[PDB]
Amino acid sequence: RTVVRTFDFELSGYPDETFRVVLDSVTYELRFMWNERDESWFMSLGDIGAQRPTITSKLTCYSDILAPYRYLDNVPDGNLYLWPLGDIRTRAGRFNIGPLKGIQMTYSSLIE
Amino acid sequence: ISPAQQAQADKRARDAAAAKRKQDTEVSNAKSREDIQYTMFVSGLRRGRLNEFERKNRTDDLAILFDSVTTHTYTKDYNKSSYAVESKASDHVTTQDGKFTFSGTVTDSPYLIDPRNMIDRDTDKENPMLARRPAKAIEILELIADSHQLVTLVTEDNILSNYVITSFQVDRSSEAGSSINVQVTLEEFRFKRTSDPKKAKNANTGTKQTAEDGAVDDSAKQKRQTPYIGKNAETKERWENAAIGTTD
Amino acid sequence: MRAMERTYTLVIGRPVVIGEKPVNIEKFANTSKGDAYEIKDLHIEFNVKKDNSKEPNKGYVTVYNLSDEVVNYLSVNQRESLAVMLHAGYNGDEKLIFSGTVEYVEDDFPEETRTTKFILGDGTLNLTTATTARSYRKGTPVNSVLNDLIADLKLPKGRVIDFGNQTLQTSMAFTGNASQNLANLAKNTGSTFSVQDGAVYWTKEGSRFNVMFEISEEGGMVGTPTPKQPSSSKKLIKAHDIKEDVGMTVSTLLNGAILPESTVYLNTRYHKGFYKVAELTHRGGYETGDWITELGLVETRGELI
Amino acid sequence: LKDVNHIHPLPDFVRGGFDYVPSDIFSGKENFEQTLRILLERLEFIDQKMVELAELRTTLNAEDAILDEIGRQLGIYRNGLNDPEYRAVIMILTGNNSKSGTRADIIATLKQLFGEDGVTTYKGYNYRLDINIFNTCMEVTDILPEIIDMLPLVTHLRVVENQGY
Amino acid sequence: NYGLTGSGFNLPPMDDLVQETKKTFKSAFGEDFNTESNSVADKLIQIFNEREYQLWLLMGSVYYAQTMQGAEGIYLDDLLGKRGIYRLGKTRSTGTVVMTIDSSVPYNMIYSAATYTIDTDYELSSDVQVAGNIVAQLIKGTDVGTYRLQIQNTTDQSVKTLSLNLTATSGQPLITFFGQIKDFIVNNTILSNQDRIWIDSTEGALYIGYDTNKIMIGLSSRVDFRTNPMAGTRSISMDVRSIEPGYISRDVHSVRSINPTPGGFVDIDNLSAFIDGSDVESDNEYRIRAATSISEGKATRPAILAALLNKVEGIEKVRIFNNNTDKTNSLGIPPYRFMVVCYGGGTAEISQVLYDTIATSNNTYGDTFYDITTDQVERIWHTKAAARQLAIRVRYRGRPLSLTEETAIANGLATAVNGTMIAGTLYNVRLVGTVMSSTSPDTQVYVDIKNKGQPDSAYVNTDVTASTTQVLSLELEDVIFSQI
Amino acid sequence: ENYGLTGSGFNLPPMDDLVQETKKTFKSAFGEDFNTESNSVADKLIQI
Amino acid sequence: QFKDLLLDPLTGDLDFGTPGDRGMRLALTNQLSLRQRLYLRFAIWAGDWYFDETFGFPYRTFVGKKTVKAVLDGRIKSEVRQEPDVLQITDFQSTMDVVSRSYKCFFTVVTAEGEEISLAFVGEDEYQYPTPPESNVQLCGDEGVIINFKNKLYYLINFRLPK
Repeated sequence: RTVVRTFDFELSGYPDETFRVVLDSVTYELRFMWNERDESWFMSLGDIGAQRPTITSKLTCYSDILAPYRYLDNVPDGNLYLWPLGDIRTRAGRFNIGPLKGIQMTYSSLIE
Repeated sequence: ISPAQQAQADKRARDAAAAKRKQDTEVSNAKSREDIQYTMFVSGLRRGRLNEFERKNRTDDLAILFDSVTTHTYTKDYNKSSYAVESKASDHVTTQDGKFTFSGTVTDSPYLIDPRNMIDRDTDKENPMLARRPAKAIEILELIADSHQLVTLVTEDNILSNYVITSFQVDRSSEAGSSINVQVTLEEFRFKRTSDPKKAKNANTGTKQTAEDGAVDDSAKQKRQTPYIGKNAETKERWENAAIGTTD
Repeated sequence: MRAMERTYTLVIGRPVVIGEKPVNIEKFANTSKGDAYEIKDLHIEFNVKKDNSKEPNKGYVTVYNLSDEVVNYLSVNQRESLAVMLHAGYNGDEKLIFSGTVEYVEDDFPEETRTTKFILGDGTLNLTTATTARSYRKGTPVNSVLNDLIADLKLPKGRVIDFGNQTLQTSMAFTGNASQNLANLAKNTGSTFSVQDGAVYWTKEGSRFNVMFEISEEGGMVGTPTPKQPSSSKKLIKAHDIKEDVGMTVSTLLNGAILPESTVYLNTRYHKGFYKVAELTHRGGYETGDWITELGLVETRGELI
Repeated sequence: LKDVNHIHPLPDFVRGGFDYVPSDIFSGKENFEQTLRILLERLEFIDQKMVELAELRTTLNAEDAILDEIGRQLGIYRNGLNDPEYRAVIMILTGNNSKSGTRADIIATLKQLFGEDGVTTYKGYNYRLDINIFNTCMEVTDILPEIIDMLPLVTHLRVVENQGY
Repeated sequence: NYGLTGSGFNLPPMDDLVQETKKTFKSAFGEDFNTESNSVADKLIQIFNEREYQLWLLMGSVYYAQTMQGAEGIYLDDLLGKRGIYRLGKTRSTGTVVMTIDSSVPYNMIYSAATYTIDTDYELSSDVQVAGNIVAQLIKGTDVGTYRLQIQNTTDQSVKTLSLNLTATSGQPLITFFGQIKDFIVNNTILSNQDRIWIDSTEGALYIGYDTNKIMIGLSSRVDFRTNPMAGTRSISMDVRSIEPGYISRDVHSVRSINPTPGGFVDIDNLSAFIDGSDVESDNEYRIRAATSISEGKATRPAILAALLNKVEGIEKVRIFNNNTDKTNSLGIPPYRFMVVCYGGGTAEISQVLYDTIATSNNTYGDTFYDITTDQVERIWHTKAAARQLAIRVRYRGRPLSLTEETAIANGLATAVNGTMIAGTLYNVRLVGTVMSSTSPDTQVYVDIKNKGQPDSAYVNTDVTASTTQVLSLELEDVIFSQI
Repeated sequence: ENYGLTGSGFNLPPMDDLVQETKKTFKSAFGEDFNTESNSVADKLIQI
Repeated sequence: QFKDLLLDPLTGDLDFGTPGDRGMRLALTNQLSLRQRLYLRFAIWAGDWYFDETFGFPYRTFVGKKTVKAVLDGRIKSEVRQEPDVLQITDFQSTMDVVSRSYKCFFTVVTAEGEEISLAFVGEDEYQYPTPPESNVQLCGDEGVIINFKNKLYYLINFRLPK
């Protein structure tokens, strides 16, 4: 399953960010919510103007977020991962997500 | 021409360019910190306004006092439809922004040098004219106007807030030598991250593309990939290339 | 303490080349040198209208006192279609507001001030040259015809509402520009087709999508809403009934995160309810002028797709 | 310096919220406090049980009434096993999926069932292997079937159990 | 809307709950009820509401605790525990060090394990004896008399002796003496060693286990070697581990001291990076290890073949044989014991690798053994192939080859050293191809092969096959050419 | 000296070695008691 | 919080450290960073650094010329405020001697201290991942539960008897 890096993300730290992104020539809308007690980011994925999000999950490092969901016509077939740029023991935080902040959220697409 | 002039034109360009780096930099940082709050005391002081003048420190709530203020005026405006209304239809009126203007003076021979005034931050006690006070005031005045600070005015009767400076004038006429006459004009401002999640509200950022010069944006601009610092190259290496691949 | 001041950015990239896959204006931003020609602190006047129809969305721009190098780079490529993106916001962020190709460019420099002009088209090249040649027999499912024609158009699919188990009643043939053929299928099946900021949108008339936007005095509204007819003419009526026929108008501070096919909620003191969007117009004067957006709303009477 | 597991009862939940009384306006009135305390203390009970709903579902502490559900997902049925050893078999079978039956490996799996010094293993020339038990804490006959499974395809095994050396 | 839906678990903000409960209160007492700012009911309801925000957040956290993503801490173990993977605890760093010793330190002296510390956090792995652990030697200048030389054969276990006289302290006699010592050593151990020992005639010194730049790189393996007149400076290899478990790392040339200095000590340094110790295993590397478990193969013939080639400072060749039917078979083997043949892998270091063998697989056959502690201690067996050198003669018709042009041909026949144990057949046609390849293009060519020392009548053209425990070998100086 | 064109061919030094003598010579100017271990600020600079 | 290589306040060379802990150090505390940021800003004469003609201080304007003390103090006091993290300047004693023609001023600057935002790039981690159990403790219990109970009983027997 050859895959190539094709997109990177950044977060400003606002607890209720929402924006639209284009992946594999298809367009999706994303929502990020910050959880206080669990100090983690909650990601919701869905179609543009959809009544409810298609997928909701909790973000973690080195875990394949989309693994159990590559069976729907509206879910990207690529790979979405979070891995750190600094010390390997650093876990995902609020302000430490970005191309140079410490954590590299990235999307990669299979070659077809 | 000769090389001697090329070594002279550079000096003309270098020194002139250095001027923007000084003035242009100061305004940039002055806008990059919103903690500071400027205030102006036009009259008011001795009729019990001292109660709030003493609150002003020397680091956050800077205060400005002029050596003398001659006149200050406050005005508001409204407008209405010039055609007969259909009848009650009392909504045919609008409110404009209130204006405030005053005239003042700064002198080389001050009578009161209270250090709390930000004009007198580091003015000499015994030689006021060598301190060059009028030059101190102008340097302060341009910075406040240029950075677009929301100034607060303390006046005889009322207190006004969220006022921005739109114009001011300075002159040194033959009469009243060793002093400068100053005029200012202000108008209202109907103004309407690290934040508590409980106060957060759903926001939007529109469509977004690849963010910042990353490992993928570098390829788009033909920049060479940033080498990885070898803090550890045994664990991630087997997994990084297999799962994330490389931009190519 | 600061004020609330405007900000913007304008980017110019490589010529756009259509190939054998969907076109994305994003990937053409970088120039051969790498970083693109960015213009930030120069007085700019622009007008960008958007709609849901066959025609592409077009926007106009004007820039004063450009450097000679940038103008030279546009004197060249006058045979080619440079990619351009525009951003706007308030001193803390800038939302994408338009993306397309430079259809026209001219320079006039009388004495004191040069004034560059632009005319930009949202996918004009694809919508006006994508030929097709297709046919189908009696019994073919209509849902297959729709997907076949869109793939020909070579644009990303923003959103589509399939027809279900609909089937063709008569043999069909399609030629010429693909966009024209699709716009004809719209009339006979009650569907709206319109490309916008590179995204293909296929929806059904009368119906609408949640409250993706709320308008109120807190949301920077400008004046009260007023009722305005959505068309410059009236149609004869039996008095499909589901079609449009009513609307309203609203104005708001510039906000690029809105599209013609979206849905908005209107929280005012007189008018309250949900509406579709039908038209957008973005205006802007950096040093002097408005920085607002105008929305033309249309009432809905269909199902909540 | 901090625990990674954030699922814990909220420390001093009750005194919080009371901290949001604006300026001690009602404090010391003994009529509003009781009304507020009675309502808040109800959330205490619910807040506490939120943990056990997650803590108790782990295989380490799961009780037999629900441990069967965990085993059911893995195909390991109770049969006649009792709770203390039913936990053991679940661990043993699951751990078998990443094993190779080496001498060092076999010692590791037996290590979890008999403490540190409770087990030893002799080896023989012709496929002979021996297992010795010194400090068994559970009845072994029912555990025996699994003890065969994690051994090479051709092992020849003897089992002897005794208390102490 | 915010609770359980068809796409996972969501989170509500505070304001939505506030508005919902305020609407409920409004309905309770009509539209006239006040609920903003100044209402006592407002102060009760808002204070009450914020707490259930915590409950909702905690509940949302609980749900993801049983999913491939979101698991943390103790809960993470249960998820990956189903697949038989457990976190690693505290670990102790491991490594090896070498030190030079003065000429006067006797061979039989043994260092006490529990009376030294390398540095602030390192100590001897176990007891160490000087004899049998020499890795490199330097002899120079000051050394007339009679000298004895001893060496333990690396294939057999018979000690060999040599006798020589140093009639002169410099010059061609000294050069010849050094060359004789070189020939003595190279005939044992492995041919790769000869590449790492030479004589610097300009200085009249002998270097053992160094490179052309005079850097101690060490021989191919620890050995025993002695001279009755203890000349030069000797170097030995020690095994070192950290005192307490934790995190610690050392570089290729870091170690520099010993606290209690032993008499005759000269210097000490590293040869390669240590296997650094680690603290308690973290979640990220735990997931990474869980992901890369596919390549973790063991207890299979391909697995054991791969493991040996990637876990030994050597082991140029390896082959295995099987006998599992009630009898010793043609090849001398017990009924149910494997056979492993290696080349240049040492004894102790390779023995440790053999713990990947299937449990209950007896294996344990060969000519050399070693004991490894598991706890119980067990013995394993193996053998080392006995190299057999060939003599090759080349004859051809054409222009005479010039000196230094035969180097390419000689090194070209290095392929002869790539034959496999037993199943090694020269296929002289291959040699003819090679000799005609490592040269400029362009009449006739022939190759003759015979065992070293045989008379010229032994030259033949038929291909040769290695014995059961023999492996082909060839030296550059054993090549000759003839024009025809 | 063993780097570059040499008549017998062309020799290229690997990444690891160049660090080794750079640290060695760099260490020579300040003595052994000079931290150069992994993740140290000095080592990070040398790698770049 | 601007990070940079630490400069020794006493000598001007890099602060390699004491002989017991020789190495390299980064400026972490805002005080140390600001000190060197002012030192370099004042030590480099204007225009003398290539790659940046606008950096430095124009000493040539004043040195060697008949100058007014008041003008110099303004420029000295202005260059300081170019840093974005300077709160204020407390005092300023500018004095000039005409005999030796020397000029020497004194003043101090006040700056606050900030937080570290993220520790990912510096050294350590703040979490406390758990430790795996040892031996058959997990499947059969732990002895410490007995030891703690025995200690509680012993201490309670100690408490009741007066002492």
